Amino acid sequence: PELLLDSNIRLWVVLPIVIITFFVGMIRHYVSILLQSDKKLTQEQVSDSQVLIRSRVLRENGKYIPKQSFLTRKYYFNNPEDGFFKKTKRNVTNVLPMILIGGWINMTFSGFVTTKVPFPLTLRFKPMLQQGIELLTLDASWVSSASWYFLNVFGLRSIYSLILDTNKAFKTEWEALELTDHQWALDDVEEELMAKDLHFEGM
Amino acid sequence: PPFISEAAVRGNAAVLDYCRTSVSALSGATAGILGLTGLYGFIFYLLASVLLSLLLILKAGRRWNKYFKSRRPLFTGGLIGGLFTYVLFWTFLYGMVHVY
Amino acid sequence: WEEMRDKMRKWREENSRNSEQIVEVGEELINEYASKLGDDIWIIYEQVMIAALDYGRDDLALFCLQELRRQFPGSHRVKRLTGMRFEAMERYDDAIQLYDRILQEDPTNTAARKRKIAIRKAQGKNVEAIRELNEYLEQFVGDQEAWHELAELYINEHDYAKAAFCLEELMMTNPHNHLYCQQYAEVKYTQGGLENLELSRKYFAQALKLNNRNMRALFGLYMSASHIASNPKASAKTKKDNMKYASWAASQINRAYQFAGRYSLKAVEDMLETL
Amino acid sequence: SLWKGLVGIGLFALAHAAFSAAQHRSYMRLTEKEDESLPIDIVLQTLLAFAVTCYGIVHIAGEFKDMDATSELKNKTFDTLRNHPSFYVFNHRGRVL
Amino acid sequence: RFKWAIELSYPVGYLDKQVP
Repeated sequence: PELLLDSNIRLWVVLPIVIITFFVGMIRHYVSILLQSDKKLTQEQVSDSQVLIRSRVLRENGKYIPKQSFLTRKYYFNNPEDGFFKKTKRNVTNVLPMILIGGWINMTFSGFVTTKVPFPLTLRFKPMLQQGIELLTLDASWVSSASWYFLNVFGLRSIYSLILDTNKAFKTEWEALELTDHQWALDDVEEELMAKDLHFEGM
Repeated sequence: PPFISEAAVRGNAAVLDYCRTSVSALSGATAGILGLTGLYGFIFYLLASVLLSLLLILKAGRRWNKYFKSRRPLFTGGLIGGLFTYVLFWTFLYGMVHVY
Repeated sequence: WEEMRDKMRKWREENSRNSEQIVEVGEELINEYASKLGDDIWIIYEQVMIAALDYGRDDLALFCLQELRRQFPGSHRVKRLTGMRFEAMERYDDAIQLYDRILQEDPTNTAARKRKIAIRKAQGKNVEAIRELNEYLEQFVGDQEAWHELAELYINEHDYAKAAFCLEELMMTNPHNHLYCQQYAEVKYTQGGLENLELSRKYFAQALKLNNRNMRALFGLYMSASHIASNPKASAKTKKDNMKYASWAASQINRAYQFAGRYSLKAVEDMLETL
Repeated sequence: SLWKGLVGIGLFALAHAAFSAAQHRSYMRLTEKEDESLPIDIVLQTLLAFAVTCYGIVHIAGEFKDMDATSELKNKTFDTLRNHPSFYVFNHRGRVL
Repeated sequence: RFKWAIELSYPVGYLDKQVP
């Protein structure tokens, strides 16, 4: 902390770029909201997805119901040529407005020093952290503005959160549903229930 | 337990992150105030993070497993995203108090 | 004071149609507080309109609907609300033209179909409503409300066998609520047949393990077992295990009514002992 | 909502510490000592501010919830479940009134 | 003797065939 720097630097070059990046990271969110579209694609695809999800949940938790019923639907889905799967046949935006602005800055706020980082850095990285200076004697903790900008960028990622084919798919479902066990899995609940007591104390 | 709401889960995760990504910044500003450089600063982060975990355990009375199945998120949690923020507040306060 | 807002929200969330309190609190909150509330009143209008239709007034309906019109000119939901207004005053074909129009300009829009069906059912006809609803379900699966309405309709037509298929489709997913298993057990017990009562006791149980304070499931288990203990078609072991099922359930009911008592105990004990 | 005031008090005190320490630093660079450490008082002040602030922010951060679904089904009955709002019909007794 | 004994008496994916 051996140097004495103009306070006008603090005022007019530091706070501007702890602000700008914050408001730009907000605007990016709001504009992304305003940008995204949404198709009205088709009745066919939506229906097909819905039934595929019915199949998924069948394979997942089809083990709380009578066995014959599970097997009945499994047959309605797998039965040769009746089974449903055997009859139906058919970054950049992030990075770039952040890399274009660092350039503007380093073209604008160039010929001076900004601040100090309290952990010692490596020397080879000097010529790109200062970028205006012609001392080639300072330690590299004394940086230019661009580094402050990028540091702010990476540091304010986590503080916006706090303030805010068809046929093959069908056949794969069919194949993954062929191998399936009912496993009814309800066949001791009676005893388990009447094992210790009934539990209710909120009346 | 067998049947999970899967919404309360994300709520709990969020109310963790809202503590963690704040306390990180706070400790950073603190370190930049009572200026200490290099290694010791990093130590402070770990120490603060540890203290944070303990408070959570004291807010989740009796380890109660109805909220979480395992205490790992309390210790590990979101710990890298806390780092850059600690760094930034450290640097801000150092550059704002000792240099100027 | 804002509690009124949250109560209205509650009634919106867990559908609680009573349309007596609602209209009161609405007309209270439809006033200057509107500008205080901020960009949230519109739902409150869509909610007060229907309860008002339910109360008989029909005068507040057009005020709410015309506010909605002036804010959202080219909407579809307010069109549905106009269809509702029509069918309350018994213009059916007009409403059908309306719904077929806003399905004609938007095929993948459900509410129009689900109002056409309410119309078809309000006439008195059921049998065509059911096939219409199935032709809908033939496309828009994952429509749980529809499955439950279909189950209710099959019940009231005295076909208790396919309602159970719907309840299977409906408690396979979301298998964490007692009510569905309980209603399945009631279906089966009503359907008769030992092969079904064996399931009725099972599901009246599983629907109890989950909540462990329900009462209908308890009497259901007691009655299913007590009736198993007289049907002379099962091996002794069946009857001897159902006897203990029923007796333990009786003990638990005794506990419950004991908690309650702080004259009923007399009648319930009679019911207990008489078998 | 006293915990909010608690947090604002922690913040204010911390800022006071930062101001005191900046001016002390100026004293240092002015008397060209650059040998001594910070007075204890500032340190204690900032540290207690930190601890208090964390203890309050944990409270105001929110509230945990169970991850067992049926917890929120304990209080519920058919009357809510049965309504099916998208299948309503009004040709009933109420229209009398 | 149960005095009050009462006896009251196409959907996609529904068949009655006792399929194994």
